[PDB]
Amino acid sequence: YKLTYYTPEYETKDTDILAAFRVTPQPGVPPEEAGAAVAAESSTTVWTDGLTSLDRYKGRCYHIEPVVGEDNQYIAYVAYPLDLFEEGSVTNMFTSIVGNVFGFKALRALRLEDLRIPPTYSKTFQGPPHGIQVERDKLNKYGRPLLGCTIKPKLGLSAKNYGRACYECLRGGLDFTKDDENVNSQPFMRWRDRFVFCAEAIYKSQAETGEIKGHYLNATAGTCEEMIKRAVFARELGVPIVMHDYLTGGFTANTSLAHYCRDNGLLLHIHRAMHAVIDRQKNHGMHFRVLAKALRMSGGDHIHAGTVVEREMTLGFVDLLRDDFIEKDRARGIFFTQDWVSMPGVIPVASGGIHVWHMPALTEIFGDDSVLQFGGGTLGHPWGNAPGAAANRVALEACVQARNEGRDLAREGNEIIRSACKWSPELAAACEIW
Amino acid sequence: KLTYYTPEYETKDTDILAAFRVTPQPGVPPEEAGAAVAAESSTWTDGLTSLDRYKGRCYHIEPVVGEDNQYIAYVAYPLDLFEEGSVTNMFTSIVGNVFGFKALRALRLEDLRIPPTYSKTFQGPPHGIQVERDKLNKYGRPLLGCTIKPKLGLSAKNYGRACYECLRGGLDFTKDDENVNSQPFMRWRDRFVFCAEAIYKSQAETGEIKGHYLNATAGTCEEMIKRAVFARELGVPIVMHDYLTGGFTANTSLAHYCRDNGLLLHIHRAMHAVIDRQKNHGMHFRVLAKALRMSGGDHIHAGTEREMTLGFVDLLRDDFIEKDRARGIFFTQDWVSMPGVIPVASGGIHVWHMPALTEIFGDDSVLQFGGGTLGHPWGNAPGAAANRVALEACVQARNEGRDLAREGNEIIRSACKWSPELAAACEIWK
Amino acid sequence: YKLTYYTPEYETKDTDILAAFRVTPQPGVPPEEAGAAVAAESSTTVWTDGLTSLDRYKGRCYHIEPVVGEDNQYIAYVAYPLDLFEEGSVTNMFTSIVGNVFGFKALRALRLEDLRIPPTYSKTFQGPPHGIQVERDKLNKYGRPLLGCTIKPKLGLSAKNYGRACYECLRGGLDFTKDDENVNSQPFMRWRDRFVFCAEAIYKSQAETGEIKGHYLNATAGTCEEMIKRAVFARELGVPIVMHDYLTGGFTANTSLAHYCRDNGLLLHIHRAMHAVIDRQKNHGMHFRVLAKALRMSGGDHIHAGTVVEREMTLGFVDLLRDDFIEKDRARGIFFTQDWVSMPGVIPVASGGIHVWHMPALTEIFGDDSVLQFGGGTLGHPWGNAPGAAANRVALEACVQARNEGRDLAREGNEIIRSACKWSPELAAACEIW
Amino acid sequence: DKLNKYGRPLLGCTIKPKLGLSAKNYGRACYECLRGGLDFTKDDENVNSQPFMRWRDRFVFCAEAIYKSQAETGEIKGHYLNATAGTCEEMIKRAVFARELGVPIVMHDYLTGGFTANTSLAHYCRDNGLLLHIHRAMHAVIDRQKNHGMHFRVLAKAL
Amino acid sequence: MQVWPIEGIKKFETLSYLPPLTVEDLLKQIEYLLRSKWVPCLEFSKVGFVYRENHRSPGYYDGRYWTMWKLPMFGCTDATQVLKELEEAKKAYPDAFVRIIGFDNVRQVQCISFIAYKPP
Ligand SMILES: NC(=O)C1=CN([C@@H]2O[C@H](COP(=O)(O)OP(=O)(O)OC[C@H]3O[C@@H](n4cnc5c(N)ncnc54)[C@H](OP(=O)(O)O)[C@@H]3O)[C@@H](O)[C@H]2O)C=CC1
Ligand SMILES: NC(=O)C1=CN([C@@H]2O[C@H](COP(=O)(O)OP(=O)(O)OC[C@H]3O[C@@H](n4cnc5c(N)ncnc54)[C@H](OP(=O)(O)O)[C@@H]3O)[C@@H](O)[C@H]2O)C=CC1
Ligand SMILES: NC(=O)C1=CN([C@@H]2O[C@H](COP(=O)(O)OP(=O)(O)OC[C@H]3O[C@@H](n4cnc5c(N)ncnc54)[C@H](OP(=O)(O)O)[C@@H]3O)[C@@H](O)[C@H]2O)C=CC1
Ligand SMILES: [Mg+2]
Ligand SMILES: [Mg+2]
Ligand SMILES: [Mg+2]
Ligand SMILES: [Mg+2]
Repeated sequence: YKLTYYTPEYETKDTDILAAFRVTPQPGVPPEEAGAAVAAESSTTVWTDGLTSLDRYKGRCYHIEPVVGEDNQYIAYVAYPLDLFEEGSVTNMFTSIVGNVFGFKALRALRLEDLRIPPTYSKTFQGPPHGIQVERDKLNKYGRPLLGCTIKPKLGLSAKNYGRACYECLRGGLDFTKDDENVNSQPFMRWRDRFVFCAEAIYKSQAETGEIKGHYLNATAGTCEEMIKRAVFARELGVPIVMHDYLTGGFTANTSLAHYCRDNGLLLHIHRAMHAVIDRQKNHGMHFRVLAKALRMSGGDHIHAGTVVEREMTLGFVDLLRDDFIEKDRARGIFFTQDWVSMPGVIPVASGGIHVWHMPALTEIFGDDSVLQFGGGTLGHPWGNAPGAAANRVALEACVQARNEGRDLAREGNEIIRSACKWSPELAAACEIW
Repeated sequence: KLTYYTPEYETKDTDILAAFRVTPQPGVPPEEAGAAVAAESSTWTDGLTSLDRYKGRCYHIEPVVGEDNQYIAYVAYPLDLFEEGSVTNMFTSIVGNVFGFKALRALRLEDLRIPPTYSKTFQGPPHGIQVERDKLNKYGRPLLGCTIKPKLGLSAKNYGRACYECLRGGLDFTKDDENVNSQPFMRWRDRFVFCAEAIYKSQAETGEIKGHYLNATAGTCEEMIKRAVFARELGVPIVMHDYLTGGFTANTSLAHYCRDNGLLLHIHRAMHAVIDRQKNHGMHFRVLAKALRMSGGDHIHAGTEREMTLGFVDLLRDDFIEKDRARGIFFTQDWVSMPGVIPVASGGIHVWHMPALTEIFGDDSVLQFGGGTLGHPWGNAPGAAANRVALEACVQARNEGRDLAREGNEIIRSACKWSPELAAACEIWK
Repeated sequence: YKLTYYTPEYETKDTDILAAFRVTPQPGVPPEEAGAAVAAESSTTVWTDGLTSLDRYKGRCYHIEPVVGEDNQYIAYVAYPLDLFEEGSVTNMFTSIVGNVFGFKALRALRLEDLRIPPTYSKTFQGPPHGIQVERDKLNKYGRPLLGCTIKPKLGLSAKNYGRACYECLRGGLDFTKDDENVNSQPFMRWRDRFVFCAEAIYKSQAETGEIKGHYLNATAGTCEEMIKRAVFARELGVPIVMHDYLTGGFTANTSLAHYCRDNGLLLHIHRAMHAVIDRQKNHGMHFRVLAKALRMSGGDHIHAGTVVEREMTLGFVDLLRDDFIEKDRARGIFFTQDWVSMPGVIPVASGGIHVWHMPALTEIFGDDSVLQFGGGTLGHPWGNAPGAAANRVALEACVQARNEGRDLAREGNEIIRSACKWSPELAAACEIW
Repeated sequence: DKLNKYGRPLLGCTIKPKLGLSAKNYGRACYECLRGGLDFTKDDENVNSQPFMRWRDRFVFCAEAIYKSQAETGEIKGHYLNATAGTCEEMIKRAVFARELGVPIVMHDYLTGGFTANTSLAHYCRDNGLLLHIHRAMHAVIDRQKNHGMHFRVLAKAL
Repeated sequence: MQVWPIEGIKKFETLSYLPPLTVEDLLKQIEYLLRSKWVPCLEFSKVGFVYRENHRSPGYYDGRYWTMWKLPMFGCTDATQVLKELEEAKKAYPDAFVRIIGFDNVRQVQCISFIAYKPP
């Protein structure tokens, strides 16, 4: 029934989990009907229904409106009761909300845009093993975005040659180096060997520079036993941070890892491999912000957030990832006011074709609480990894200094970089190739 | 007042609220006393944070009708001050320091508003009222139990013998006295063994599921769990713990073990009167009751004034309880589906009290008869039968529409006509 | 029956546990009757009574006398047989003695004032993990009260900023810093992070001063599994002392922690949060001395004992906590001669609005075997924590030196402090604000 | 070979007084004796764990003494830490902590503790590289009289 | 506002926060021990502070024990006798720290320890 499930006068409860769906009904399906279907098919005739009160377990579409997106498209708001969800289980939340409704015939397409996670539910999750503040304090780093570099080539390098690249990058000024998402354990490089050599690299660069260093050691594995075995050895090595591909590994496994990291003081870097399979298309799937909120709940200290070179949408989920209270702002993809009631924030990681000239914009857009992850941006420096890292570290600090003085990074970006090239041969050499 | 007295503060849905009955010292204005209660129970280094964000605050003060120099001060504590899932920390944070403040002659915590956001961080009852009824397959009547007497002095075997006779006669449970843990005269493992034989012997005989609250209360957490573990091995349905003397940290661990192993948990409130007796100082039982529901328990002794009891009984059993000063409910309490706890009535009760007990508590309760069973002139089985008959006679009468409050005695007298067991009991307990 | 339970000619056995109750009978209840009721209701007609000998399990009131306290008040002495109690269980002792009698209708009010713990029962308890002597030897500290400071503000500080305060206080001269009783693990500061930073602070201050330092790391938790998990990490960090709120956490949990500390060489600082709920009123409850004896039995190396600015009552339970043999002295709240048969003593901790000017009195009243815990007394120093700690350490030693020379601290206190201000700018600055 | 000592009888001293000394004062005596030239110091047979001196505290202070004297003299030192206990669980618990401390030798009163327990301890010491000093407390109860009992040589072969 | 020094003011527990004691003040502390019926004893070391080299488990520290100067002065009734030993120690080991400790046969324990000399 449209009005069993379509309740336009329903007032959401502070304990409801709310969802904003972008719905594309099939021809001949009224919006009210589509909305009701979305709610009904993602929630609740058989005699057993008489042994309880279905009304207290049904999801309900309390609002639907034509959207400006495209052809016969609408945003439907659905409210789900708190009791439907298993405490601390992102897996069950996803299963309950997006487990079945996307295949409904009456819908040509469907995409989950946002979720309002009430305090009564979020409080049942540990959340980030540490969070932005704790991480800065643990690593003793303040006043600037963090810097990192992904080791290349992806596969093919020996564990030792891999560590060599790590050391050179780190000693040059980067805070972190990182295992590619595909690097777990393979014939050309078994994981334990990589952990050993990367540990030597981490400590060599730290002793040389005097600054705390780290390398996101990928613990992503085929099984939970293997995943933990890798985290355990990193723990033995005393390194500060490990890594996991939460989507390919899965939420059940990620949550377990997040708990291990909390119990052992390990920072957890989260890569979002395979997200585009789900969040690329505007008409169907789940927008990344939903996957981002899910990660903050399941647990992660860093999370890849994409590149900056749409901006407003990125800034939108960045706030959803770092802030305690985010006000409704559909212009930035925020369909619901979100209150995290003190759950720690996650540091967003920007990566993808970024180089020294992008430093002003990146610093400007993300602010200090971010990680700027380079690739060839550092490994492609004509003088090698150490000079490349130095060029990026110098470029970044030049931007920070200028911003702190009140200069406009968005307008004076190029001059700030050009000016820094005067006293930094490394930066100058980088600005000549890019 | 101070930074602490904010009479127009609008409480947040995540705040933990407290209602304190404060008795100021001579010369201490109610406003100052209230602010003090809030300040003393909460808050150059202050410059590294926000004191307002972590301060407890008295948002309302009112006098106590009919009382001299007594007021109710309401205080709101931010959610961030409390460790999730820890009743121990909630008690430490709210009542850990303020009761000794010199500016106050006396202080009593009357109620606590537990916000859903905080209660959702607690497992709560291992099973709860509904699950227990389905597990034991018992419906439509208060449950019946008996505490084995004499308290101490019996051998493990003689103890079990009494268990068997009580259970075979119609009682659902028999129990270890709160002081019965493990002692020279009767070590716990021996008692568990014989009580287990008794439980199964009576169950096979009657056809109804039986249980004996095996006390796991101990000196250390290691001993407590060891006892629960053997009860688990024995396959029995229920164990017990004295949550106040054992403590919340221990009780919570036991509640978790019970949930993980399908064991019902009977909670005794030994020592509660040391804290909840006096109206001027301490903590009202309803606070200790909410604390137990949060920490974890399937049963909890609630005693045998009337309106106040009905008040915390609802707080223990229901999902949503609206504020009601007449019943001592200072705050509307929403448990957001956390299971309820079965209240246990005990203390000098016998067959003639069945009508009133049934009428006041209703079906979801346990009526515990000590001497009211063991005192029967014909023994434990006949004594249990008399109580079971008396109770069912009341249930039948109530179900037919009769007024237990006005026809109680007449209902019992009629039952004595066909129940020789009940007749004998009534002759002794008048 | 009055004379089944009221036995005025009964001679106590060396194995009985004796209790002194302050009883306030309801109007119309004779003292003999009240006393008998107290004994009967806190101990032992049904046919089963014939299967044993109730006389050997009944508690008995062997003496009752009108007390000078107030209106119709009496002190009733009750004797309980050794066999009623489970060995090594403070929980069972409390349950057996104060578990039921306080709610008896015939009594308007009731308060347990003291308990005579026979050697046959106390010998079944481990007691303090270490005790006064062992602690002094372990920390290599002799001839003076120990000094500590509770970190403020209570809540709101980050784990790192918290550790910063620890280090500054410790490096200035204090032996310990401490977690507030409310500080366990919360959104603003998770426990493991606090342990990490406080450990860095402990070792930094120790290396700088050359004196052994410590910080009472609070292990109080919601469950025994969490409580032990915290003790275990402190053990890994190799720090000397942890902390527990024995009353809010409970005796079953405290005893387990005390055993862990003994098995792992950890000192155990005990906070008495919530004690005033029970021991404030003279007419009803349990006097702190009972809670103190209980802690010594369950296990603790330090225990908060209140402030000194009634004195005789405080001194009374201080002896009950530290000495091996304490003679009956009702003027100091000691209703029974207490013999601990070599169970180690517990160091009493004085805290609460104390500052430099109170040093003479505190040293005088408590003697060397105590811990003087400051708050703003050190954190409120105009020059900061380190100078504040130095002022307190100087003030204390000045008092010790003067006392050792035979001077009267009670009469020459102010002069001793004023004299020390001459060579200690830090102390001078402290004496100007307080 | 383990202690790098050759060409002479080894030397040791039993700490006195037997009972009454604090764990620290006990260790103090250990250090002074060892630094003077003795290879070992030792817990009296009666010294296990008591009110005046609990075992773990003694192990801690004697370990400090062992290492202080060794660093000062340059020669390997040891102290027979008595693991004799009321139960096998306690006996092993003491051996385990000595193992953690990295000291070279522990001690057991094989006759009062018993052969079943001694054999278990001997196995633990082998598995963990600990030397085992054996005291023969109570032997005279059995081997004193020529007419009845068991001569010590039998008790010796047994050990 | 003065900043508490980070170096040069290492400590030796009780009394080390007071200015250097004079011979008279030192005598008074010794007399305190004698009047209290405690046995004075001197200890010396070239290393004056605690450290952790052999273990880092709870309660374990190196550098707590120092070396005994001769033996505890049992039956001492003249404080100046202690001063004499202190002077001999200083002469034999001028580059060593020397502290005075006290023992009680009643409490059966060490109950005193204060620095008496520090090398230049
Ligand atoms: N010397 C040469 O030959 C040159 C080399 N390069 C340079 O080499 C460097 C390579 O590193 P960089 O690109 O920074 O980072 P990486 O290659 O390490 O990629 C990091 C992230 O970029 C995103 N990404 C990159 N490739 C794609 C793709 N095919 N489709 C979707 N997303 C993509 C992904 O983001 P997410 O996980 O968020 O989806 C990925 O996680 C750059 O500086 C590039 O300009 C290019 C030109 C010249
Ligand atoms: N700068 C400023 O604004 C000023 C600050 N303050 C100062 O700040 C410092 C705070 O530290 P301090 O008071 O020493 O110790 P804490 O606040 O750390 O308290 C330690 C103990 O004092 C007792 N206590 C304190 N408050 C109360 C209360 N409300 N009711 C009952 N008992 C209480 C409790 O003892 P137990 O656990 O034994 O019951 C508590 O455990 C003091 O020196 C105080 O004078 C005050 C005036 C000025
Ligand atoms: N044959 C005879 O000699 C007779 C025997 N008795 C009878 O024997 C039976 C004894 O069992 P019953 O009393 O039912 O229950 P129990 O003795 O098993 O007590 C159960 C609860 O009653 C409360 N209680 C009982 N005594 C007191 C006390 N002294 N002060 C405070 N609270 C008290 C406590 O409640 P909480 O834990 O909630 O505080 C206790 O947990 C009764 O039926 C009684 O009438 C009495 C007269 C005659
Ligand atoms: Mg990659
Ligand atoms: Mg009972
Ligand atoms: Mg405090
Ligand atoms: Mg010997």
